[PDB]
Amino acid sequence: SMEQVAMELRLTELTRLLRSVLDQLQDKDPARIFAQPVSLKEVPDYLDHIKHPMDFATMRKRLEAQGYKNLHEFEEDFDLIIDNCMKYNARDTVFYRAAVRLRDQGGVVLRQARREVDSIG
Repeated sequence: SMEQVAMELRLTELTRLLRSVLDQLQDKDPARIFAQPVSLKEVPDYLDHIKHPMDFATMRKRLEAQGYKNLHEFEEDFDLIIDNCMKYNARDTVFYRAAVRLRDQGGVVLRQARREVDSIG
């Protein structure tokens, strides 16, 4: 149908906007602490701690499969990255501190993205 196509154009454009958001969030992690999944070879007990692991490469795979329906779903995945880290790692670690800084710096980007998504529909 003509509608399904219209729908698919909006998804593609959402994907386009979310790709830019993702790049902006990932620049706020210059140490690349959150770039890839926590290695289960190097942290064999990780899944006993964190039930829903997340990282930027995993989000990108979902993004490029047009797997995010709205910004809320995308934010859920970003929030997992941060919250998983803040639980697994203690307060006095480079990892916990990296997550706090990502959360704080990402807030600005996510604020404007919500306005853009509402604005452009």
